[PDB]
Amino acid sequence: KQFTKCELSQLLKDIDGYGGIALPELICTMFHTSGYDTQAIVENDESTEYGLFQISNKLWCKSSQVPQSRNICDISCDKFLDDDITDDIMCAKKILDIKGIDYWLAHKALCTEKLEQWLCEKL
Ligand SMILES: [Ca+2]
Repeated sequence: KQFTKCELSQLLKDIDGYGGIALPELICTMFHTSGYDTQAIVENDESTEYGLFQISNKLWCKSSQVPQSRNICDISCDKFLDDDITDDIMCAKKILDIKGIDYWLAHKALCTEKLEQWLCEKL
């Protein structure tokens, strides 16, 4: 499923401030990383990242590609490729707790300016 900005804003409203991250910053982050697509798959050399939150099999979920993964979110990675982002959010919260926003942004200055652009203005 490909969400719109305003759709995700409604779904994610309650996570605003979690780990000290503002909603617009998170929406910005998701745009850059998955384009708001629940089915996004990015394959790297030694790991794959899945879904809206681009959750990696290296540490976070169980996949046959990386048998030794710690599987911190205690879930099969296929769960991050469906249309229900509930479990995705559960795992993203763990990521925010442990790694923070730099899991996604890697210490780059992305999503630091004009954050109001990421708000839903339509309703
Ligand atoms: Ca899911």
